[PDB]
Amino acid sequence: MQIFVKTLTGKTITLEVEPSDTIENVKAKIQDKEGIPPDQQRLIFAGKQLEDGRTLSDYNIQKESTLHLVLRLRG
Amino acid sequence: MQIFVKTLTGKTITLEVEPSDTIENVKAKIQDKEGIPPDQQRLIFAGKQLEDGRTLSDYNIQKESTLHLVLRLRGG
Ligand SMILES: [Cl-]
Ligand SMILES: [Co+2]
Ligand SMILES: [Co+2]
Ligand SMILES: [Mg+2]
Repeated sequence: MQIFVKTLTGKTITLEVEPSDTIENVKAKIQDKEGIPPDQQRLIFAGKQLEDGRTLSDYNIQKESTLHLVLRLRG
Repeated sequence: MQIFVKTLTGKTITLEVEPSDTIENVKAKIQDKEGIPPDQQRLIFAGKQLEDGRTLSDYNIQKESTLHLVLRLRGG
């Protein structure tokens, strides 16, 4: 299954995922393509913030869903 | 010879077919009626997926048999 992530540059990347992957698994896949560490990633879907221990299916994230990556700065 | 084709939402299409029609021939008749490419179609009769290359009679599909059309999610 493929999903898309609108990254910090505004470009779009594609991830190979499975329906039960956690948000932290997704974050790991994002750090591989983009070089943003997971602790600094905030993932947003249908306007909503996604939580680490929940799964894609928990949010009914299906194939070709786009997630939006935002920097989490905790200064 | 007539058969019924049922979709996921329970819509029913009727097809005019022949006993020796191939499964490819049936997919082509569904393409004509519904506009779905044959490559996106899976056809099931009595729980069994029908295979390209085989005929209606290979599966004992007779007048008034019902087939279920399952669509390949387009790409993924
Ligand atoms: Cl015919
Ligand atoms: Co007839
Ligand atoms: Co009768
Ligand atoms: Mg896949």
